[PDB]
Amino acid sequence: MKFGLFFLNFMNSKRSSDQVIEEMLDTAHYVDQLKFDTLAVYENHFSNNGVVGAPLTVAGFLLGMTKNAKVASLNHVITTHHPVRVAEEACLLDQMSEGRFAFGFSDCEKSADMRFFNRPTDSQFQLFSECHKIINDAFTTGYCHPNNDFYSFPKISVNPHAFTEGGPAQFVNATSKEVVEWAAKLGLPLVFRWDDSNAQRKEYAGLYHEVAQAHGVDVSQVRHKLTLLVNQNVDGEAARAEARVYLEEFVRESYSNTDFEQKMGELLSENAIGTYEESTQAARVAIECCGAADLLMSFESMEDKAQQRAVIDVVNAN
Amino acid sequence: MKFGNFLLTYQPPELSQTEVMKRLVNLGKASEGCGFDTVWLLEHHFTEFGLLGNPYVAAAHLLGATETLNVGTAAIVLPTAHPVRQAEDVNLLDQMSKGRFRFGICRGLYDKDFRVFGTDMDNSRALMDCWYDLMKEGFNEGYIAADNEHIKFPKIQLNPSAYTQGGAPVYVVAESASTTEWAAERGLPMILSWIINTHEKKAQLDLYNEVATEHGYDVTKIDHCLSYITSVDHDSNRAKDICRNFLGHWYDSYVNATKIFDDSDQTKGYDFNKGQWRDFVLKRRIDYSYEINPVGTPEECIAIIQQDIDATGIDNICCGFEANGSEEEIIASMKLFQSDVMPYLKEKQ
Ligand SMILES: Cc1cc2nc3c(=O)[nH]c(=O)nc-3n(C[C@H](O)[C@H](O)[C@H](O)COP(=O)(O)O)c2cc1C
Repeated sequence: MKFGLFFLNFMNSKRSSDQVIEEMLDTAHYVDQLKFDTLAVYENHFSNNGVVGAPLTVAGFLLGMTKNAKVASLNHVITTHHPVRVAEEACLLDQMSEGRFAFGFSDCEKSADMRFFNRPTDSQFQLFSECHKIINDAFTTGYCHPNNDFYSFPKISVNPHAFTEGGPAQFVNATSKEVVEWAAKLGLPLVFRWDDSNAQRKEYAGLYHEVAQAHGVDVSQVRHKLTLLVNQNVDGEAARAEARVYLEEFVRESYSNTDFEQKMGELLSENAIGTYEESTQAARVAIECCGAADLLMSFESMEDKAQQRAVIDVVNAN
Repeated sequence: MKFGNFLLTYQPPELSQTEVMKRLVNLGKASEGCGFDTVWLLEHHFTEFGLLGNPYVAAAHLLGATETLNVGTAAIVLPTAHPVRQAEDVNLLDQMSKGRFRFGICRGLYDKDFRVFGTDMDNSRALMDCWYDLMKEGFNEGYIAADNEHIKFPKIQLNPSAYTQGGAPVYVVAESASTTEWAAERGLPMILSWIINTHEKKAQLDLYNEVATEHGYDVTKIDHCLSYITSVDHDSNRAKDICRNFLGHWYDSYVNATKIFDDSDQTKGYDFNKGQWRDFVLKRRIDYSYEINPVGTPEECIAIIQQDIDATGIDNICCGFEANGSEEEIIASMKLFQSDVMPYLKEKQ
């Protein structure tokens, strides 16, 4: 198992967007001489629950300031975006860092964002596939040339060409059965998300394996990722209370159509939250359910910086 | 006196794309040591004229690797990207670098960009104008909403907030009277062309200052930049040869970029940018331009630039050194500019 960090960059009334960005940079600097292998950046727009809408731009900065960690987009939303911009940027990152960027991508999770950027929801999945097809053509050949209902323009060199043969390594956000199946057929690694239930992540893991088998795709060397939240305190009840408050707006924004208390309770028991004992046990369960080879952790719900570093150190040590 | 270093990311045919990208990285990192306060990055797509199509992301990288160095765009092609996505990028750069991002903007020179990204070059001026207002509204208020002829979207919270009050400082690449006036009405500094002469520079400024004064701006506190192709050499004629040969290649490369889709299928895909199109279409070689640029001995470089400073009152000098050959020869040209030209330029009396 490889282990890394991700940044949600949630803000609130006392913790400005200025403050959380500064936190992330300091955190990137702190863990760069440690054994964490990846720094991953969450994309969000138009709400407190993530102040980074351009994870590839943040990736550039992090790559400029660090020397050891790989740097990833966690869920760069391609469905709402021009795929030429994406491919250009991801290849630029590939090139400027000489291969330290990993391209995590996602379909759109808020229909509000689809409407905002004028992408039709009735055809969201085919749009997603066509976007990825253009990005992948550019990664693998240096060129693209779509002629479909979504994009049609003449053949172009997408500059700069990737530094890494085949482009930066890719992984896709496990956001629907449809996406999971698409990825399995392509032999693409998934990232499973911290905010999905263990059952959901297990269902996706199983679907993946089976679609892969059915189609003759060798997935034996595919390393899936899982993200989890980590908040560890010898006072385990304090860890849960702190994560509660941190997570509240999010649960109200992203799980509005589901029961608040039941979903909160689930996020708190299934994420790596609680005493060290409770925390690492939840991690073991979460990995066993989805079969992820790599674990990405966010420590950001621990507001006390010195406590946060102490848990990062303990985690680093084992 | 402030000094900038222009990076074109131009690909000469004997270099690979990988080698050109290593030079961007290296030349950005070398700049501070050579007495440059700012690195400016050009945007270009699809062709060897310049390989950097996303200066926000390349600026992130150089800003990430640095502490006190400023990095700017010269220039973002404003119309060809969504104004809210660009506002996010600017604020993020602004926040992460703690105020070291300089936001240079232009309408865009090449139709191929408008073609691929799916918007209308005949509308470039109105789009640049509208996108600017929306961005500046987001920088100022923390929110952006649109309900106009060009674009419409509901009000959104713009994340993160601007580090710099009113957003990162904006610069306008301007070389028509109409873009000069547009910049002046806003009090915004211009980056002046290196293909026009002192007399043309002074006339563009006099025009600017007229409009800027009517708005109440202090025309003496505006950070206008003189931009330059630069080749300093104790051997005057060798400097001129190097630059004359380069300007020929780059001009041919400019021409090639204008003709890239020359015989192609004009069919567009889905219109994600519906309000951006207009129904109607709208209604020069640079071979000798080294004569009006700091190309020659230090002394000759000093006189050309002092003549521009004296006619315009500009104290921000941005120089391009990439005509000069290998990475090593570019750095050496920067170093001779630093030692033998920088200390002798003076602000207008
Ligand atoms: C310093 C400098 C940088 C420029 N950068 C770009 C650029 O990145 N992309 C582009 O399409 N054109 C670029 N150009 C050209 C401008 O887009 C534009 O054609 C012209 O110089 C001034 O714009 P105007 O017609 O609004 O006056 C640049 C010109 C100069 C002098």
